[PDB]
Amino acid sequence: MDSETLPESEKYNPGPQDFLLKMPGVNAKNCRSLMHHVKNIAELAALSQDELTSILGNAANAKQLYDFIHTSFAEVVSKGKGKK
Amino acid sequence: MDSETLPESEKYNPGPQDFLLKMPGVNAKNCRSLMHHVKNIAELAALSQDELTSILGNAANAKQLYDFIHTSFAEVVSKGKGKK
Repeated sequence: MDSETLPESEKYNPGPQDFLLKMPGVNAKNCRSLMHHVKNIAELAALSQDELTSILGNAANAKQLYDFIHTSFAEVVSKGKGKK
Repeated sequence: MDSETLPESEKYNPGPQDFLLKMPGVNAKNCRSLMHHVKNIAELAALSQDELTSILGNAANAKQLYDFIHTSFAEVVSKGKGKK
């Protein structure tokens, strides 16, 4: 919401914006609110689940997203050697 | 790397794996390398371009990816920061 994030021409680049909308836990409603509360990927992944719950307004979306952010490429690949 | 990372099913869950591969600056060679240096999205977005150049071995890929990680959804659109 700073001078750099406020788009004059207002195109909305379908790279990073769309990048959100394809993530589990994201809808356009909470994407736009997100978009105002986060910079991009870095800060999005830096945000806690609780922050996402505040932005998205649902712990469902927040958990889905937060979990997707933390799910290692080689995590779910295992079935549960260390049973949690 | 530990027993943690060792895939039982060796499925390689496509979701986050492919999530990398679609990012500008990511190729399978540097993705696999990344995959060994990065947990998931959070660590990727936490890593600096220095780290990316080390992992990917290319400054080109590192710069492309670093840019993508740190460019707000509307930042490319914002003519206040860049462009003419």
